[PDB]
Amino acid sequence: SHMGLYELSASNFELHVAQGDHFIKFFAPWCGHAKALAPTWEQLALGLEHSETVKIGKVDCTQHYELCSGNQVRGYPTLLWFRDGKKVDQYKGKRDLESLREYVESQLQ
Amino acid sequence: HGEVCPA
Repeated sequence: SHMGLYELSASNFELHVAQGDHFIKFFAPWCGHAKALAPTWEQLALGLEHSETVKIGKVDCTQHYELCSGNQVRGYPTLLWFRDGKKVDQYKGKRDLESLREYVESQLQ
Repeated sequence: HGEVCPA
């Protein structure tokens, strides 16, 4: 990771998400909604950078579009929870740091 | 909330 934020690719995604809990931002750099989230997502990863039980990731859908499409990502940013290899949630709520952190807490219980 | 750019 880079200060807690894992860059995921078609080459490493399956290995990465196979065990544990994961919160992953599927994004495109050209999309304003996605770009606006980037600093907050970095803060989220930073606060969790030493944790094993949750890992914060991102997938650039301009580089790995088939991985995005294969996970039914239809627009950016799409924020997905994976647990032990399986997509288990999509987070559609407010994208401030506190809301994201409280969601993470909810999902790790 | 939930706003996105379409793929």
